[PDB]
Amino acid sequence: ATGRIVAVIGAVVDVQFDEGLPPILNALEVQGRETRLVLEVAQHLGESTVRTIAMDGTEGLVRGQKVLDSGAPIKIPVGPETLGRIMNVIGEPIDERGPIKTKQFAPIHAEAPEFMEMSVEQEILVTGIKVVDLLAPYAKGGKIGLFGGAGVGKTVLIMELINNVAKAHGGYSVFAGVGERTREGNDLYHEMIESGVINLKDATSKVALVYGQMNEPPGARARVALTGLTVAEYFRDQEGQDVLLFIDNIFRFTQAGSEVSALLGRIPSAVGYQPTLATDMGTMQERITTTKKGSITSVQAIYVPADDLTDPAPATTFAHLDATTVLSRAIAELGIYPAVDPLDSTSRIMDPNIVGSEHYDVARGVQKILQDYKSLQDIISEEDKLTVSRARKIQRFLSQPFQVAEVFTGHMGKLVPLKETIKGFQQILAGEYDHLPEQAFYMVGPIEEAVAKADK
Amino acid sequence: ATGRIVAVIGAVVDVQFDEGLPPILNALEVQGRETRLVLEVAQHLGESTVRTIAMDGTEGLVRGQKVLDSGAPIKIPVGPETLGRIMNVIGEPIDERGPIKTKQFAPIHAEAPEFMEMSVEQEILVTGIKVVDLLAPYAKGGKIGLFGGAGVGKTVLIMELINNVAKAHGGYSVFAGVGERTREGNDLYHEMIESGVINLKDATSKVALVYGQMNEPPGARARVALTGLTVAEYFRDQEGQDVLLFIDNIFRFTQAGSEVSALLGRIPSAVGYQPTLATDMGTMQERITTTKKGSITSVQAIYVPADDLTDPAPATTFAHLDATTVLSRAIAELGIYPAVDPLDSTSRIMDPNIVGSEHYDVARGVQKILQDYKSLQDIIAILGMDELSEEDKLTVSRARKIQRFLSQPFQVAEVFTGHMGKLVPLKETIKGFQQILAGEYDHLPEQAFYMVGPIEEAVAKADKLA
Amino acid sequence: GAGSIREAGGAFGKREQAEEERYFRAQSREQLAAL
Amino acid sequence: STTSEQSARMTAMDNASKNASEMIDKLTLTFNRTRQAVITKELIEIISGAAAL
Amino acid sequence: DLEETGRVLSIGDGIARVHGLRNVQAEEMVEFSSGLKGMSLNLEPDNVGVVVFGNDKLIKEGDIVKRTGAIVDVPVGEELLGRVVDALGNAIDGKGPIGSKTRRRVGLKAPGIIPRISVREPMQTGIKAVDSLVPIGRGQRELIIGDRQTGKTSIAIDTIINQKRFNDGSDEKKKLYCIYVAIGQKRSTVAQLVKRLTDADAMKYTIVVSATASDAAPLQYLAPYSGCSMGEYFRDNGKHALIIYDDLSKQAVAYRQMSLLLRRPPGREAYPGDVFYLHSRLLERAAKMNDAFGGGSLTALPVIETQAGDVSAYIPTNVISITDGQIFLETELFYKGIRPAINVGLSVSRVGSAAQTRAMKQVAGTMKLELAQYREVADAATQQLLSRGVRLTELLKQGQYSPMAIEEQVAVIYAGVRGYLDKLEPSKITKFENAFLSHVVSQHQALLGTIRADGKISEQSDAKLKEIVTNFLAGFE
Ligand SMILES: Nc1ncnc2c1ncn2[C@@H]1O[C@H](COP(=O)(O)OP(=O)(O)OP(=O)(O)O)[C@@H](O)[C@H]1O
Ligand SMILES: Nc1ncnc2c1ncn2[C@@H]1O[C@H](COP(=O)(O)OP(=O)(O)O)[C@@H](O)[C@H]1O
Ligand SMILES: [Mg+2]
Ligand SMILES: [Mg+2]
Repeated sequence: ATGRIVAVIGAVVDVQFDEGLPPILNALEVQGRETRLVLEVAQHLGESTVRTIAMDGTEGLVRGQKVLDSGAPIKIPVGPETLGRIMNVIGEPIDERGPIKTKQFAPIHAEAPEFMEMSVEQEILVTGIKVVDLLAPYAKGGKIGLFGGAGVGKTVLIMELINNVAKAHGGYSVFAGVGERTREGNDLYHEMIESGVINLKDATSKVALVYGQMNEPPGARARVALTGLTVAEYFRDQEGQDVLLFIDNIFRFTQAGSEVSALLGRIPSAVGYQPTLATDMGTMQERITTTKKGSITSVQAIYVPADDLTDPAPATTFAHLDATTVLSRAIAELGIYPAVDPLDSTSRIMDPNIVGSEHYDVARGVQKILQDYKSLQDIISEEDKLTVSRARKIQRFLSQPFQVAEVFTGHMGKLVPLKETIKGFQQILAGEYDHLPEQAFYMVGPIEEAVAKADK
Repeated sequence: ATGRIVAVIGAVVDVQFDEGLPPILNALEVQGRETRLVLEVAQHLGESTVRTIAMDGTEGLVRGQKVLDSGAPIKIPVGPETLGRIMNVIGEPIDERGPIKTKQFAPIHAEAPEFMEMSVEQEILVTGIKVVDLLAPYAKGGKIGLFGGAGVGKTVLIMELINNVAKAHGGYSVFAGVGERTREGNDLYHEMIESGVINLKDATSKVALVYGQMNEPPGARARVALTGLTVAEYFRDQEGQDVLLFIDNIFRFTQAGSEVSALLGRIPSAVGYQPTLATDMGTMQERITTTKKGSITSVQAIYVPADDLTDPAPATTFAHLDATTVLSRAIAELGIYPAVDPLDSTSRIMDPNIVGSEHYDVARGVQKILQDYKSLQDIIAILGMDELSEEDKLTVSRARKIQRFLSQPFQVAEVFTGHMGKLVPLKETIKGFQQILAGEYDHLPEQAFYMVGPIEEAVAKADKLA
Repeated sequence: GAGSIREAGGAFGKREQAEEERYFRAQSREQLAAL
Repeated sequence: STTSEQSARMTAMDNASKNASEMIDKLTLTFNRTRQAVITKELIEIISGAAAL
Repeated sequence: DLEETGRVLSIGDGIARVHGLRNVQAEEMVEFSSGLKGMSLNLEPDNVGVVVFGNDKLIKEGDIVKRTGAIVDVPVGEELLGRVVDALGNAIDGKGPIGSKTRRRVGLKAPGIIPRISVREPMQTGIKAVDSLVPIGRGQRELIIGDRQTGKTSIAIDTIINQKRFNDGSDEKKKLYCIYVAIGQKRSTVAQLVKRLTDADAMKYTIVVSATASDAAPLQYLAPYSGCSMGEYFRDNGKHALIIYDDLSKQAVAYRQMSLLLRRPPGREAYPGDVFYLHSRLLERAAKMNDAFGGGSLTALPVIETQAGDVSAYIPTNVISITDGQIFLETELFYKGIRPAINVGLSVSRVGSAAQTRAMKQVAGTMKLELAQYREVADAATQQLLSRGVRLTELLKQGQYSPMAIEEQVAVIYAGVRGYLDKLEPSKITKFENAFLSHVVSQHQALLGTIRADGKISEQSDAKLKEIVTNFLAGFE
């Protein structure tokens, strides 16, 4: 069906169809434009008119300009041919490497899996990173809030997670740059190319990039997360994989939703947010889950406005987070990498009924010894020195060298299994290594490497 | 006059009359309903259409349904036959004891008494509660208002006032439950029966009961306070009696107005409240008054939303009361009950010519020492107790003793504390606070004044502790 | 927040003012008598 | 007497700093609540003024 | 046919303006051509406003709307027990259709003053802290209020699991049928909860009504009323039902969304004016009926999530003004390992104290007094109070998914309050407790049975308890 533009107000376009109105959330192609302009239907206004939000700039639009109904929501190419590419919210390649040649397209608007398709048991997603696996593990199919921004190695952690999940579990990754600065998007593209995660020559790329920049209208930045989620949903449902989905930033997803709702003329809720804040976040986050075919685990960079955790956007995001990973600069200044704060990172599955009694006991012992060490640092007896020594060793052992950094530091990349992590920290806690020096646990894999390094 | 429904939105019904548009405030009966559905006219919209507020649920209403004009406002039975009975917003008996066989009916909408009908006498009403009797004494024929947030003790206090004042009362009494718990109404009904105040076997009952509770639609919650007012007004004007009128909660009245102000098509005011908040509240509250034809002593519980005492509804109610008891959550969390804020409760008979210079001076000294302690709170909180002068330490000690002595065990609160309730006379209160102020108990531990009656029980508790 | 304690008023700012005035009325007395 | 006042003073200032930090946390919670409420109130005023046109 | 049929004029903001339906009633369920349903909210002279129970994506302008002729109702009956349904009563567990021959309006009013009687029977949660200090009776509304991840859902699930001992017995007046309403929760969380109940064999008497985070806001708004009607079916037929609303904060958020999309004046925190009535008309339907009306009850456990522990906010104070007491779950106590993290000084039960069993009263009066003294203290008498309070606090901790019979709670609280644990170091109390319980479960079933039958600790049974506690504490570490 073909309609015509009847109103252009900013990034809102009213289009009138003489026949066959398109359903809500459909994609409409504006005709006669140098570049592709997509409009997403949002309301049926009556008298055969629909209101739409624009996915690009609306300058140079004319009333009466023809618009073509596509008969589906925004469809993007899904498949392995998206790995190593960059696409925007409408599935167009923006890395100048030609068309993304897949065999199947998928709409970016789909429903969460039915109640009978949910995995009834929680389980751990093993990342091969010692501090994460031990103190704040990742649930397979859960949401992980990644706190901490610049100067703490967030990008190295993201690339290491991509690489570790590709190696261990055999699942690919998607990276949705919601509200991404173009400078940092270019930087990240090239950091991924250098560290081997993206490969421009062969078909062994591990991540698919989906960028919605900051200079795009609020609708594009609102739907880019669903685009990345659709790529990940293909990799889960059709390949039966354990996909990783990174969303940076999630607060920008909320802000784009707020701007879109304010443009559509809806009454703002509390603190200026969209009245549909919780349902926007819900219809997005409920698709990141474990089905009977695979799973999608989402690491989501969290920004807290005004450092107020009771703000509606963080407080609505926190209702969905199954884990929390806090990258601290104080830990990075201590040379410990990754800079994961071991006392501030939390996990909901850190529970003896899910991770086991042994894993839980080891993690609680590590946490208690670190708390004890900081309480002793406050003032600086007989065993206080023993706890100080063991906690120094625990701190040093939480650090670990990453594969994606081999071209910088030269060292090898360690993917520690979960059993080895539990065993190493168990042994350090039980006093099996009070003779080794504390510098023997720095930047090693399993504990065997610690004793082999103390042999030197 | 027969009209037809043209619009239904929540509790607001637009009804269209061809002949005989009914005046504002009339009652209209909807035709074809199992129970009685009454609509009160609120606006004439032109085009022979009126807007109305429904006294019950509007589910099942159809566009085109017939509506009859009664010709008068909502009329409730008034008389001695309402005593010991429970009636709803429109005067129907809701106690399954049959019809209320009065001889006269009154419209729940009437003009307030004139300026020349006012009374100026200000006798004191001793309640037996130490903090109220000392700092903000109630008055016979006055207007009492109990402010407080959620779960700070408004209902416990109003039931203690029913227990202390209404039991030994000479005249009649009316209790209007406005937007409160229905199980609380069941509790009050069966407690007044088991105490003999309501007598299901003869005409010896002394209390009327009106109830529109928090399950009722906003129209019933908006008019049930007016129904209770009407019963009390009959007992005042037409019998010269001394009436007690207990309202709980009066805030709900205001709140219900808000819920319909949106649907009546009015521009909202501050905090989303009806623009007519103060005028509606005044139109209701000026009927709750003493005249020279009879006296009404009114105890109203006033909910404070989100503990915000500057909210439009309580801030507007403040000007209608002769005595205000402001409960505090901070004081309640310290374990002091009743949680009356001594530096926020006032009265208009706290004047030496009314209460006596001794009472006045004791109350003023108590408030002064409490204010001094409140001033010291900051230095106490950060730098601790050791950095105060000896006079500052002495005033803090005395002020904490007075704080604990302001608490009191209630007879209605035994069931969840076990401690027997104490009823302290006025002279005992003045004497005990006078003695704590003079310094006659600077040796007793401050926990010996907590939850006692008179000062002799404080001395006995201090002995038992040692 | 350099004068935050005395710009907020309250007990800690009213005691600071009193202490300042005490000290400097003492010093103004022991400065005038030495003139 | 020294070593008794230099430790009592240390403990007193420790407790003072603890109480100050506790009050700071409470006041920060109150501040965040109040600023959110102020933003919402201004928004409601603007929306109510715009809906009257 | 513009009398039983309409055409959608417009759709957007979750509300469908429909032309026609001149015979539709207010609050009547209509049905769209795409299979979706809606409630006729606003009847206007020229159109009907319809609240859609689903996604607007399914409705286009010009779609045909038929009317069902029935005010919004849900199926009720015992055929719902063991099923997971959505907010409209449609099965979502894939076990076939609900074979219900009775329907009930979701918007019915609560019983008035006369049909009720004061709460007298105990609702056994199986949690020591609740059953001893915050007792709940059948017909009560007890609020579970707290921050995120403080254990509220765990308390509700422990209650549901605990009702298994009574639902297997032969005493019909002691059975309790549970309804769990999930409002805006993750769907994976509800699936894990349903499995947790199936493992404990607690689904055969449980109905789960699920309106999750990806469901339309009208569905999350409606789910509590559907669950409440399913429970009123038992309340009005002489049986006893418990109902958990998990949670009402998310229902308030969904209702605020629906209100702001209808352009209604926002109030405090942009909530509508009738956000109090929203919860009051719902929680008033949990009642205890007198014997002229059957004698059944409906107990409500509304959950409320606070932000940074602020219980002086708008919706928390609304629900506190509605219910019959609350159970404050604190984050400071949860992080310190005290679980359940019940703030025993702020948690209150106004009408449940008259429902406590006699033996639980016998031990819990002393326990409450002693914990209170411990709270006020924190010589040789004050250090004794500290010791007793620490021992009792350690005694109030409890695991997860393992609720206790009332007699075992009585025995443990007895050993605690009578003073037998005053020489045990606190870090061992928990251990002792388990051990002690195990002993009393295997060697002394008869004393537990007679305390259960009597409902009180006889002096014979008190002597037996003293003997058993002394003899066990002797041969303990
Ligand atoms: N009595 C307990 N003992 C040990 N662990 C507990 C206990 N209660 C709760 N937990 C743990 O706390 C975790 C989260 O608590 P829970 O989900 O039950 O409460 P909640 O307030 O409903 O959380 P949410 O914010 O998701 O709504 C549980 O997974 C459980 O592991
Ligand atoms: N005088 C009192 N003595 C002891 N406890 C009290 C007293 N007043 C209130 N409380 C406590 O505060 C709770 C709230 O009581 P209530 O008056 O019903 O609250 P509200 O202010 O909403 O009417 C009571 O259940 C009781 O636990
Ligand atoms: Mg009350
Ligand atoms: Mg929960």
